[PDB]
Amino acid sequence: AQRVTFRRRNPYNTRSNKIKVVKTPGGILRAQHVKKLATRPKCGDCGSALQGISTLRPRQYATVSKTHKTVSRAYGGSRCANCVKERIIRAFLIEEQKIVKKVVKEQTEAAK
Amino acid sequence: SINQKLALVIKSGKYTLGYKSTVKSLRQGKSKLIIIAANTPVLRKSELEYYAMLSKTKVYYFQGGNNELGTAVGKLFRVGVVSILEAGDSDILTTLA
Amino acid sequence: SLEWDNLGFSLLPWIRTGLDVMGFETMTPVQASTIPMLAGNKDVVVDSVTGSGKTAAFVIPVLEKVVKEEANTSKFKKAHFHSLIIAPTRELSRQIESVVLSFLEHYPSDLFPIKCQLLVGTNEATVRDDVSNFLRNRPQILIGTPGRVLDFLQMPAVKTSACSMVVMDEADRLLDMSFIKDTEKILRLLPKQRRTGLFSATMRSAGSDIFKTGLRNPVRITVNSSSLKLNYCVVNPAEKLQLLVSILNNYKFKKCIVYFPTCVSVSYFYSFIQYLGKRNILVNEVEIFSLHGKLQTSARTKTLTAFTDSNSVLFTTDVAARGIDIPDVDLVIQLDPPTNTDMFMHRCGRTGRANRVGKAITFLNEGREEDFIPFMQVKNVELEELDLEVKGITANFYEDFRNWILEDRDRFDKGVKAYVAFIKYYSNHSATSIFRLQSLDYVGIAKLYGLFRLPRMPEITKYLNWLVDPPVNMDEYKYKDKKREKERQETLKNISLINDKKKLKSELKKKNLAWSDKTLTKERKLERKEKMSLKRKAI
Amino acid sequence: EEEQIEKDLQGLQEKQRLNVKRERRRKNEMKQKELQRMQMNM
Amino acid sequence: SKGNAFKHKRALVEHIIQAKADAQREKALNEEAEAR
Ligand SMILES: [Zn+2]
Repeated sequence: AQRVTFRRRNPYNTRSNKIKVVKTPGGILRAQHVKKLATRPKCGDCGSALQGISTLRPRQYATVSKTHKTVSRAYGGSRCANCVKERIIRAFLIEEQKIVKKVVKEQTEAAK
Repeated sequence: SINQKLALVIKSGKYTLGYKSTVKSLRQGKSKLIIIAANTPVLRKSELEYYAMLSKTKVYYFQGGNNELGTAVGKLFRVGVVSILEAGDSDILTTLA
Repeated sequence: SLEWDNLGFSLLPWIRTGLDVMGFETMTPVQASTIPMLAGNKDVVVDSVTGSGKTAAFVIPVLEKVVKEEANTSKFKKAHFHSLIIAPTRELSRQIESVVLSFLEHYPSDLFPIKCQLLVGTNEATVRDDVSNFLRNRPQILIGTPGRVLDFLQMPAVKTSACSMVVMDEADRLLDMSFIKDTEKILRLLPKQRRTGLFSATMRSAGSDIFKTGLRNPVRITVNSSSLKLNYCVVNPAEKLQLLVSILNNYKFKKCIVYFPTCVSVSYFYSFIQYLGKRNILVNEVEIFSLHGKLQTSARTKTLTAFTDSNSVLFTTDVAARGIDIPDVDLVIQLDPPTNTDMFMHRCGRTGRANRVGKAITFLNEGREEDFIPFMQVKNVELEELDLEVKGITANFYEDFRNWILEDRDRFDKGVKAYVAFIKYYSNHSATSIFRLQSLDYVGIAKLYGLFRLPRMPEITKYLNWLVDPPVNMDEYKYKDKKREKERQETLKNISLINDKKKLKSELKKKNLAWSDKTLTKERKLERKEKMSLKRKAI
Repeated sequence: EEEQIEKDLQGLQEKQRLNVKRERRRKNEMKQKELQRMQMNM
Repeated sequence: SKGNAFKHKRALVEHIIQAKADAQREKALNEEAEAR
């Protein structure tokens, strides 16, 4: 039933300073400031959370290996699997349509 | 009509409803005709068109949405594409439809 | 026209050759109206009388579809099948398989063969043997009962994707409440786009349940035409077995089929009638067999083939009632009316083939017999009353049964078990008004089975002891079997220990009931008030 | 004795009639509901 | 049960068993009624 308060300069209940109450090895209750939770990286096309990539603070990514923040597939770590599949299919079909349109133009200009 | 032929095919013939089944049957070469609803997404429609060109399967563009095509087939759910494995008793294949 | 040559689709030459060698001299209306459509992209629902060519009517289109869809070729895959056939009993499925084999006898050589496999519950072949020889032999036709075919299809080694033909014989029985659980799974495994043929002599009864099978393009077919006699006797239950005897040694027949409600009753009464025949109670050239459906499959097959092969009496349950055809059967006796009336027409339907002179007899309990006859009349069945004298019983028959029971305690156990099983069977009876548990002659039925004490049942306690006035103690009753005699004596020596185990169980059940502490409190209050009034009123 | 038979036959017949009525009602309601739902997507 | 047809466990169990009994009886109910 012991009351605890902030341990830093800020006296206001702002998002920046949030308090948890913990029992120290001295048998007493004491406050502890909690950091902001990390946010999962999101896909750049659909905005869904990327799978297989660890969730860390922006500056904590500078200290981990590349396998913990990428995926072995192309666009891995930036776009998800379904978006890459759509990109591949769309690019191939667009190229095929360009070929067909070029053949049609060649035929229609071949009359004269 | 075209709805009567489709209903007869579902009653007596062999069919596959849906995009995945249609593509699988196109790969296996067992499709005689693919009816495509007008409500289908453009990417899937273009993929089906390319697959039909590869497999030399006749294409019929249904004049209605996936729900109208589902009702024409006789099912209370939407179907986006139908593939006719066997006409059976009907004559949809004979009349170039 | 009823000519094979002028049918729509010009049946295959080898099927025609098989038909001609078998004969039939023509095609029946069922085969004339079903074969053109069941092979023509239409599901089939066929109701027809017994022995009207129905089996060939659904076998010929099966072979036609098998040949048509290139099932008999090297292109056909392994672990796949084409057509399935389901029947409610093992003998019916084996008979269907025999018909298919007879048709395939004349199948030409120099081509990829067409084979069939029978999947029934047997003690001579596990399901893994069925899978092994299915993989090795590669058939295109499967024939079997729902349980073993369900077990077979559930095995991962069998693929059902190429099936295109399902046939259900006795489809009203396979869509029954008991069989619907298995057939739903069996049809769930198989592909939906297929051709279904339902065939049953009472297909109208399964009214709206036919669409549970998954018909796509169906056409219902009804075929209609004194062939046989339908009688009934209204007698006291305790005399019923005696009346049976008075029919067996007096009537004129080549084969008599006697139906019993339960399997234990079949065995028990078979043994007692054999004992009576040992004493020469009935003197005739009669050979008596028993055949119920709880036997091992090999024993059932052997008994059926011995009976089918000289004057014979069969004590059978409802396994033999439907489908199977034993020629030269003259007399059919239903010792009790069936649990469901729909099967009644089947039980007495084993006779009357080609308007043969055959008789069916039924027995009634004298209490609510006024309701069974009009019930059949509304269903367009007329039962002419028959009067039969109870010959040979003055006073001794029940005494003879009782003193034969006293020889072996196994006989006592079998009799009491059969009586209790019959009581449960009567509990599960349709047409509740006609067959009432309250109006049941419990003492009469117990007298019929030779028992000398009413088993403890809720029915006996509520709606209604020692039948023999000088009681007999069970302590001096000897089991007559050496292995179980010592077990009985050990249990007798442990009477108090088992009694105390049950007492502790009863107390623990008391303490675990709904709000038991409150119940004990209420009993305390009631007991105190009642025991106070028990003296305050007197003083 | 027979009063129970009369009562349960009458009760089961009334239950059957109510079941038929409610099945007809629900069938009409769901057919209209699915028609409207199918048409609302356009 | 989502529509508050059952108020506790025993009610649900009794409803299930009564439904089984009625699903056994309805087929013969009509002919029994016609018989009387
Ligand atoms: Zn994405």
